[PDB]
Amino acid sequence: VKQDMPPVGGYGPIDYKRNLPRRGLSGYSMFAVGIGALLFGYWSMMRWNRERRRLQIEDFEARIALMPLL
Amino acid sequence: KNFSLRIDELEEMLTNNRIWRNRTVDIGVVTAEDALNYGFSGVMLRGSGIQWDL
Repeated sequence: VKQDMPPVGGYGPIDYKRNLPRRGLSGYSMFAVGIGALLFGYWSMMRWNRERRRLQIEDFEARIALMPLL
Repeated sequence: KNFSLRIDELEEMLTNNRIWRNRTVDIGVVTAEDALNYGFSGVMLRGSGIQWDL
């Protein structure tokens, strides 16, 4: 006879339990990365703001030199 | 064989989500006496700690 039957060795194991990976860095790592990015941005903004102040002083002194003719 | 991965995907997408959690922390709380006296059956009873399954 022929009928719907599982095979001679049966069917294989089937996973039925939860599997969460558990991934990412430790919280100290992202805190250190954020703090380092903050410090780098602070340093770059400091340098560029000082340069901008120097350029503004230069432009203002050019204006002061140009004033009497106007 | 391939459905348990979908179950794990759904359980990652909803169970650990904070927005999904904060909608259901202490909403619709029921007690065992009011579970049995109101004719509840199934998951509701198993929601309240009552150990019963047909």
